[PDB]
Amino acid sequence: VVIGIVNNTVYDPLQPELDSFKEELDKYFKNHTSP
Amino acid sequence: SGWTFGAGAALQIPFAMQMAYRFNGIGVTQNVLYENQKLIANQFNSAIG
Ligand SMILES: *[C@@H]1O[C@H](CO)[C@@H](O[C@@H]2O[C@H](CO)[C@@H](O[C@@H]3O[C@H](CO)[C@@H](O)[C@H](O)[C@@H]3O)[C@H](O)[C@H]2NC(C)=O)[C@H](O)[C@H]1NC(C)=O
Ligand SMILES: *[C@@H]1O[C@H](CO)[C@@H](O)[C@H](O)[C@H]1NC(C)=O
Repeated sequence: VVIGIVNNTVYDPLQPELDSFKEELDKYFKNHTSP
Repeated sequence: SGWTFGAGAALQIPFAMQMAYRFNGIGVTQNVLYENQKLIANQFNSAIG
């Protein structure tokens, strides 16, 4: 309904709190799943 | 420009921005205006007649 709005993405302040956690746990997956 | 030219250089700004700030001067943010810009801006047109 608003006039003059433009499409723009909104960043999440919670996003930096989760990007640094996925890398650590990825290594352990290959050490236990294959055997 | 609005209120800005009483202090010096007048700054180009669209009108719909201006009175949307005067809403911030009574206690309601822009949510009142833009969510009803079509009707709200139309009433002032009729009020002048
Ligand atoms: C997110 O951004 C997209 C742009 O990638 C917005 O969608 C597109 O908005 C433009 C606005 O001009 C639309 O263009 C118009 O399309 C009509 C119909 O073809 C045409 O007759 C006009 O001359 C004009 O070109 C475009 O159609 C539209 N695309 C789609 C797929 O809807 C979208 O509105 C933005 N969304 C938000 C939530 O910001
Ligand atoms: C992967 O598993 C082996 C099994 O003995 C272990 O020695 C090694 O420390 C593990 N890797 C890491 C990064 O802990």
